[PDB]
Amino acid sequence: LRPISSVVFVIAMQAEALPLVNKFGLSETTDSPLGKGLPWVLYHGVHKDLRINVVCPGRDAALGIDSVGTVPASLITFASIQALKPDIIINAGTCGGFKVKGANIGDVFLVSDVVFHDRRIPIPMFDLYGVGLRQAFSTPNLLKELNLKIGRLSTGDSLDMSTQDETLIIANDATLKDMEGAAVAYVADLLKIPVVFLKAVTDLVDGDKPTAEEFLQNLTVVTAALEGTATKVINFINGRNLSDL
Amino acid sequence: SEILRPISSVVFVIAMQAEALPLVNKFGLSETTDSPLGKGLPWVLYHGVHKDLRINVVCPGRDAALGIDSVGTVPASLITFASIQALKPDIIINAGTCGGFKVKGANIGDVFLVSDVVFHDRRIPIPMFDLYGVGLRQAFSTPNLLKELNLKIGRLSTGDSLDMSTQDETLIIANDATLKDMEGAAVAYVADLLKIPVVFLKAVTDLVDGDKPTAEEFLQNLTVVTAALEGTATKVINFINGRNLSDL
Ligand SMILES: Nc1ncnc2c([C@@H]3O[C@H](CO)[C@@H](O)[C@H]3O)n[nH]c12
Ligand SMILES: Nc1ncnc2[nH]cnc12
Repeated sequence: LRPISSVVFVIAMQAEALPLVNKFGLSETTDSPLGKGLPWVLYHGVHKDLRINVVCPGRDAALGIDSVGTVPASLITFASIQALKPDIIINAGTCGGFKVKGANIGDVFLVSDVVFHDRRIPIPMFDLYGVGLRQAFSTPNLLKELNLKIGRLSTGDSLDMSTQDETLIIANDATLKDMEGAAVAYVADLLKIPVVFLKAVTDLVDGDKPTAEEFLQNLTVVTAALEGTATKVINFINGRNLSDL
Repeated sequence: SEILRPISSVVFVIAMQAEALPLVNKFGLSETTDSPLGKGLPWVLYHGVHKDLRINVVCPGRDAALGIDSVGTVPASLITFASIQALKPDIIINAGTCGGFKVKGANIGDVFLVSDVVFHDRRIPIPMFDLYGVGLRQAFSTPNLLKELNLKIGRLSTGDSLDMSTQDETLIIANDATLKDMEGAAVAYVADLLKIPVVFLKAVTDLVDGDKPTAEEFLQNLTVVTAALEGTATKVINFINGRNLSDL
């Protein structure tokens, strides 16, 4: 009955956030509400029955690059939920895709469920824990109306892929590969907040181009594709309750 | 405007509750009940006082789905972050059992004072992201503690897998680590962000490059090495009491 009134986006790279920030005329938060001295970046605004916040892990103090990976994504997810109390979290970002699973460069995917491929604990019941299978929040009307591809996401802290990473990714029949998604899901689960994922394919994992080269090659164009979908997602959510999608 | 004075509190971050209990029992710490780190969470906080020092012990506690300790970097980073913001420690101590390399001088039962920490499972083959993924961070300098306790020293390497792949081993060898665990580097990352001094006590329960233990060996090492960790942690607590950060 209660319509959604607050959405938080978790975005690992500032360059990925800006197109969205601009589209909705969000402004950069200036008062460090999640903690003094942190590198994190927050953008806030209202549109129109929705509060919108976009949080980023920010840059490494020493090295200057975006603080990608599961640990920072978990912290900002935790901190933003506790400060802002959103109705729903959306982790938006780029990812690798498998052509064999129907993924094409530029595709923006909704996520059915998520796993980790780099948390291997070979004791029964710890094994399941490491893999961390979690379902994204059910959004069938959004899926239908926006006509998005959907598949399983597999997460780990490496941009390349080890043999053992591949083994787990395949065993879990993942379509998509990223560096934050399963950890955002773990935190959303822990704090009982619906989570949805938008994952935009920059590189083909089963393809013939090197991962880092292809990722970097397509980042800009694919991020604009990600913006277009995230914009339609916000517009759809507005005025709806969680049951509506 | 700021005059420096003795440390007033410490928080221990301990991944597995069984590792924490002997320290809790030794100092008669009480398990808190007023949700100090947030309502509706499985995290456990123990609180007490030893002489002039306030002692907080934080554990990620049991996983809702499966009921096991919530091991690994993500939960460790969360409880570290939340306990710093709520509890305002002067210093954080990541204490726990870990794997070791006999080729690097480690033995079963040794409790190491970690010099510095890295990740072995954050591989990002792009300039400046590569270094970021490795995440090299120095532990807080504690020379007088080391003169007193004479713990072995070594680099710690962290990742979310309990086993070791060849890819894992390659980074661990490249980074010249003596110790292998599942939380330390992530604890250091959070400690760094919030500018809190961090120390690590890492007790070798298994030799990553040594012969497989027997059953009676496995269990014995688990009792005796956890007891060794408690004995060392107790000595650190008695040592830190009444000291400024600069005296250690
Ligand atoms: N093939 C791939 N593997 C893992 N992550 C990514 C990404 C995403 O882009 C960032 C790369 O550090 C990170 O946020 C990750 O989630 N794009 N392509 C990927
Ligand atoms: N061998 C090992 N590797 C990683 N984490 C551990 N924790 C305890 N023993 C370990």
